[PDB]
Amino acid sequence: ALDPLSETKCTLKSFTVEKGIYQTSNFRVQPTESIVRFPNITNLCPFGE
Amino acid sequence: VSMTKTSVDCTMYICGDSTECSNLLLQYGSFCTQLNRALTGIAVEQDKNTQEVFAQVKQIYKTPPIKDFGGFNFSQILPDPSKPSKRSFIEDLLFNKVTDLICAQKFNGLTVLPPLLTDEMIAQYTSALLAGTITSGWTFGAGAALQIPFAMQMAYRFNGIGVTQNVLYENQKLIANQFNSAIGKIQDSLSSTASALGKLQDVVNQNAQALNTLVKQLSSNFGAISSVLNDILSRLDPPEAEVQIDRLITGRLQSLQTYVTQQLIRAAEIRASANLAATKMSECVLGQSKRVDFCGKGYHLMSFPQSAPHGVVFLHVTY
Amino acid sequence: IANQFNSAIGKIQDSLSSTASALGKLQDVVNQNAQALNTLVKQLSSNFGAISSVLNDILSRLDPPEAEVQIDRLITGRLQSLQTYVTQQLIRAAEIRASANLAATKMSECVLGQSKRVDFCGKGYHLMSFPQSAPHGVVFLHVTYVPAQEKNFTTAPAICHDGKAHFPREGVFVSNGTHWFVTQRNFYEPQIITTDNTFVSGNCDVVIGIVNNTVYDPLQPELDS
Amino acid sequence: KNKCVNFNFNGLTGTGVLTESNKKFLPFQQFGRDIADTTDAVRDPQTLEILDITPCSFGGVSVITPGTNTSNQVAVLYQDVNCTEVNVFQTRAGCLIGAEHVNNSYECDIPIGAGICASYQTSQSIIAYTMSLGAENSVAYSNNSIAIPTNFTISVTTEILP
Repeated sequence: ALDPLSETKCTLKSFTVEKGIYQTSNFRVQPTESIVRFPNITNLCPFGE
Repeated sequence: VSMTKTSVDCTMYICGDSTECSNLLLQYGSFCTQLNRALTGIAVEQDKNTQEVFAQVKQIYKTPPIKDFGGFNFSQILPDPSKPSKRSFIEDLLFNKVTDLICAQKFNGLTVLPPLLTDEMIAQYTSALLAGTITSGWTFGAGAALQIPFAMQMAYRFNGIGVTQNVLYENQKLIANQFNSAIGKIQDSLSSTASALGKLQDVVNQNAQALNTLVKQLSSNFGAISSVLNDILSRLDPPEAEVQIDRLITGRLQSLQTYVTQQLIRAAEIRASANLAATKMSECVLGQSKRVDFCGKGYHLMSFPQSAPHGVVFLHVTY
Repeated sequence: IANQFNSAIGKIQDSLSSTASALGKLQDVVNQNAQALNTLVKQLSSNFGAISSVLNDILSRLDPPEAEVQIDRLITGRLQSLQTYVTQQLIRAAEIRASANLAATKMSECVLGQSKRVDFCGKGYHLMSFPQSAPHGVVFLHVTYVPAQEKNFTTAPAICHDGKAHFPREGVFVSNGTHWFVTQRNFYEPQIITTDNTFVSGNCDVVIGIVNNTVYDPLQPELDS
Repeated sequence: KNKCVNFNFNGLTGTGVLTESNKKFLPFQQFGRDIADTTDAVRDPQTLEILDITPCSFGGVSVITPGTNTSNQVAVLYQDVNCTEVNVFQTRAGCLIGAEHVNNSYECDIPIGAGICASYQTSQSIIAYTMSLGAENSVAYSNNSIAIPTNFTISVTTEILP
């Protein structure tokens, strides 16, 4: 992970990259934040019973 | 001629939105990379087949605005510049009669790579070949283009099959009507019968079935408690979650390997078909073929190729 | 023709000496085989979920029962690798066998005899081919007749001399503005129009585009003698 | 909404983009699924509303570079996706960066996709151009005119078959 050339070199496991087009990996999008939405319940389960 | 280009991401397809799953795939090692490279090679081979079949000349030929071919009406086969995309009347049915799933497959790691050659450019190649056949006959593929009147081209073609060309100039009026009627009948059959392109429809159906099976196999448990990696991660501890993810990876990898093997077999079949199509383009379309029934029933005279999705349709003229 | 053939052979020699990509078709097979062999060899290093990827390490660490499970996983992984390699090899061998059948046909037709198939022996009208031994394949030197220069000439489908249309026996009728002459499609060599070079069929009122010219009669000088 | 986030709704964990959904769920229906049976949309347990779940990481990534011995310049191609993150250009094959779009058509050197090819040409850099179909030649057609070659050249063609 330095530049596309280095990524292609790692994908091909060689420092000599022949002329052409090569596929290295996918386009990744990191999530911005963790979102939690759960039903509103204010009663604790009857673990006493 | 060409098969649907698919580049399944062996990383996203199996371990999509999972890091421990990717770490487990690292333990297996080179299967993921090998499958990705095999699919890339399949796409490259399909592109090579397209280039070898459609592209037979180094130049582009265009018919003159004024056309006098001795009675034949090639407007049905020749491109229509008025259309937004260059194409002939016959090609309209060829493209329309052959058939969201794409979005669902893409969201599952199945990347549909567009062909290196567009349908518009396939139509231009077909138009160039048709113009070469009409004007230069068989001389445009053997070297420098030589202009020859179409009537004398047909005369030579008749002489090549054993029919003296004297019959041509005598029947020039009736043969024009025969050819026009044949073209009209082909147009009507294609418009009414949607199974005429069943050969390409079969390839399309096979590709769709393979992609759908590959996508559906993700939902399979494959012996695991659940078919969702996120559920396993949120349910089990790293030790047991790893075992369940290993089972899922084994099942999905077996499915993907079977899919890749079957796709490679289909690609070999498509390569053989594309070699046959290129040979036919070289012999029947460009020049004249003495092979019996290779260009179709009867004594072959000339062939007019037509573009079709993931393939090609040849209109063979026979005596 | 000999000078042109020698020049073409020299050009091919120079291209092969300088441009090594000309043999890229065989280089692709070699590279694919090497990559498959290397991948299969490297798969021995993969753990495949086991504690270690070395069979000896597993045998020297765990008890017979646990070692059995670990070796079962390792053997499953290695067998899957072997099956994938064998499938790839079978597919490539089927492709190479189809190519070998194509090459055998190319030899039998182009080299041994004369092939009328278009572009099967290469672009242009084929005359003969010369195979050349190559590693894991063969290279064919295809000799073809390719027209170089062309000049547009006036033509006519028939000649009207005495009311009966005359058609070429072989070649086509051409004219440079002086007189109508007979020549072949693939070469320019004017010939005197005569009965021996044509045949009588139909009339001048049926043929479209017919022109009027005098047809030489070889018997005319002899009869008058 | 309109952002890629990690969502945990009603015990369902995953990554995707949350947006207002045009699909109408029945009052009892809560969990939606796509054609693949994966997560498509869910209803918020607190405030009943349908939200479409779109998995992130749209498209793929490809690298276009010439031989290392020639130059180290590279161009990144994103497949079937517009320029989002990012010499920012767009083409039929998707967002393309590092390549200069050129109207002139040349022979295909490095295929891109959808009839697009890239080459390293002139002070030289990678360029993007429409794939060339060959030199345009218009052969005159006339009933009374023919072309008979006045010269010929015998050429040898090199062919290689495994």
